[PDB]
Amino acid sequence: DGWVKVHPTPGTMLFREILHGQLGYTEGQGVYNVVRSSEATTRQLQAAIFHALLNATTYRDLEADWLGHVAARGLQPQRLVRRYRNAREADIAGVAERVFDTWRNTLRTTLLDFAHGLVACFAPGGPSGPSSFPKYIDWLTCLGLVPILRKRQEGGVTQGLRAFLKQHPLTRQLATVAEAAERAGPGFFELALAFDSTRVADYDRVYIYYNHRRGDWLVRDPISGQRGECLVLWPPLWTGDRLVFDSPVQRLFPEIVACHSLREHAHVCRLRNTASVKVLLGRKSDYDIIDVSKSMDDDTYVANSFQHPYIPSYAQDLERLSRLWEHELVRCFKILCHRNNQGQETSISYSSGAIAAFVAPYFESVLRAPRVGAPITGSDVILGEEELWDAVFKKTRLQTYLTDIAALFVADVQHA
Amino acid sequence: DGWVKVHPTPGTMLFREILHGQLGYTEGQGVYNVVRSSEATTRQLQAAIFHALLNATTYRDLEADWLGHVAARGLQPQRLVRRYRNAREADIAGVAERVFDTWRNTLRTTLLDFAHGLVACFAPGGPSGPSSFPKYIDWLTCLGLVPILRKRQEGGVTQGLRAFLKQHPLTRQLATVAEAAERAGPGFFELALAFDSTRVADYDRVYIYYNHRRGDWLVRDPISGQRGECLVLWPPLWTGDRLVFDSPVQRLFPEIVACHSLREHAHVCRLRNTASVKVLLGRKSDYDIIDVSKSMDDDTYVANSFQHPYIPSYAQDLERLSRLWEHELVRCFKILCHRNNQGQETSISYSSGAIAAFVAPYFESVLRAPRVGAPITGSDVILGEEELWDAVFKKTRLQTYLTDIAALFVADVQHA
Repeated sequence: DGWVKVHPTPGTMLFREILHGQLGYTEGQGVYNVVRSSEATTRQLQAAIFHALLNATTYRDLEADWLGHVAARGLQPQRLVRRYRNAREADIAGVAERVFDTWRNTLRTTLLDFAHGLVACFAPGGPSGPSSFPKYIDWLTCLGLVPILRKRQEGGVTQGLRAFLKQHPLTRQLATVAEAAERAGPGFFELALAFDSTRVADYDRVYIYYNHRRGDWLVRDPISGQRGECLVLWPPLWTGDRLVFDSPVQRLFPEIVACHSLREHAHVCRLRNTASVKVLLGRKSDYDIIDVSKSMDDDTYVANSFQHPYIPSYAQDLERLSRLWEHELVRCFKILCHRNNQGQETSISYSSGAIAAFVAPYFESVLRAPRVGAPITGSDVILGEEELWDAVFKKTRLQTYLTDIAALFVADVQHA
Repeated sequence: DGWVKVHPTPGTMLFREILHGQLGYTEGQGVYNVVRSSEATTRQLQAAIFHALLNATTYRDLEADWLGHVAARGLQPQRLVRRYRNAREADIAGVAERVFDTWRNTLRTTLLDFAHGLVACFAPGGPSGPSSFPKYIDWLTCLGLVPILRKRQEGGVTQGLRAFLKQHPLTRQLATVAEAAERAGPGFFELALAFDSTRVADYDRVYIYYNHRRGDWLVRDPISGQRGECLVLWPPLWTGDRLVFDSPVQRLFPEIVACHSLREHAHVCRLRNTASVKVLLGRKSDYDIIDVSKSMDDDTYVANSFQHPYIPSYAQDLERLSRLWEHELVRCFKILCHRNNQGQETSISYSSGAIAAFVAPYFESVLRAPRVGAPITGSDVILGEEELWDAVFKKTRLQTYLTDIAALFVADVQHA
């Protein structure tokens, strides 16, 4: 009653089998490997965790901890000045500055270690299993749809968070860490639940139905009978006894099939030329291959015979198709390429627009995660863990608090 | 009963034999040699060991040992100042600074020697035996699966640690090293047990079964009957009576098969042309090769005969396939190429993304190591042993402690 079949149709299977090179392969198609990588989402997770943890810091407890360290060394301004007993302000100021710098560096190292401890919990979940990103990307590449399944339940990631958090020594050892961690904890739990609940259907189990008369989707997993939900990102076009998607594979499809057919014909012609001598027989009027045509003739004579061993040439088409694949993917997925003075393709990366367009819908719709803050710039995908942590640290609240406390402490020591 | 046989089928054996050049070889495939090397894993392990050992250092015992050395020389500030009795503050400060610098250099060399001694215990097991990395990598390259077998037992690496550590003189000689080593000891024992426990199955002995309806794996070693556990990194696709993997060899498979068949045909055509002169006989009405067609003639006359000595050419196909192999391997494993002003391939290395993508899952799932800290940057693969130790030493706790001690000692000795 107005329903049609979309996904389990043979053409849909042929699209993915094209994605594995089941007819032809080219240098251009190899670029797709970069598009599927999970690097951007892991960078985004790291950035979000760093923001959440570092933003929770506070001034009062940090000042209390610094003053407590000074008390532990017993090096407050009065005692130090009374001990040194000289008017060389530069030396005393430098001593205080170096003490504070040592404390600053150790605090930074502690916070970095804890933040890395948090990150490890989520990283394995993202690329494989529930919410696997590469499956999402190849779903988009093949069809533009992305079936999804949802159930609320505690699972691996929540257990990992619970195991890691509840007994971490840093929480006991520092009040700053204790407060920041207890504040950011609930958000981490909700993000873990978000990673836990959702799954992206498998390309070889799910069923998808479409009813043109309304324009709504029914998606089901036959094995468990579990109804799902469909996310459409590039909507299709219905033209009667048809459904035409607008995915990159659909645009490229009519070309690669023609190229493959040309290659197969050229292969068939080559086998024909194996025999070097060919002989043609005829009927009387009343490494070698024989063409016996005498059985067709009757009251008929042979008048002419032509030979022309044609062999189609197809390298030009393969070159054209390789460059077509490369340009299509690069422009469709907003990839950015880096190059040397003349040397090409030093590296391949995700542009800022690419991450905004693809990673953002992933987190927001597919996972329904609570918050990710401001997205990272396209340049930060190239950085490492240390560089990203340093970048997040440098331009946020904790640095300003530390600098203010340092300036105040130096002024107080030299004024006391 | 819903089960399937996956690996021991002839297809996977054909893939593995493709790796050993059993049908053709090319310049591009030689790039694969870099992908198997164990440099990244060894560098990561060295960095992890250095972090574990060096991080345990504490300031209080540094102060204790420094004062112990000062007392051993008898060079206390008061005594030295009383010895010189002159107001050239710069000279005395320089003397004290040089003494402290000598102590720092000796301590650094001692710690480096101990750290190198500790690292050696693990290195031989990494490339061969349990947890062998190259077998992991070529498992991934062929299929995307990595069958793994486990059984907890103490073995070679734990015995090596126990033999190396328990009689080292540095423990007696220095309290700092003694406490740092004993504190880091349990982590090293855990890591060594992890090294000893796991094995990666051999490509020519294991069995792998797949059940599409469930979506779960069963792997078993037939010799010992020992059941295993299967890790999947790039999941395959089931098309009803066929399993299609998504490993690089699967994508490249049809192309190289076609090229090999072309080469075989070109070889066959070459032999045919060896005879320069050819003769063609016929039946009358009423270094040399002879074509006897007399038998088939019957009330028949010969009409025409054509010769066309064709010889297929395959050089362009080999060039294309070489470049295809090179690009596929470079882009799939995220390898990085260094180049001169115009010259190419000064050296080939592992990119940071490649390390994160391949080395990290190895340690996490395959080896289940406790902790490795933040992963090393791609540049640190190029560094040597000395350079890596120096780099990790520079930006960590011990350097800050030493610098603060130096500043305090200089100020106190000049002010005394």
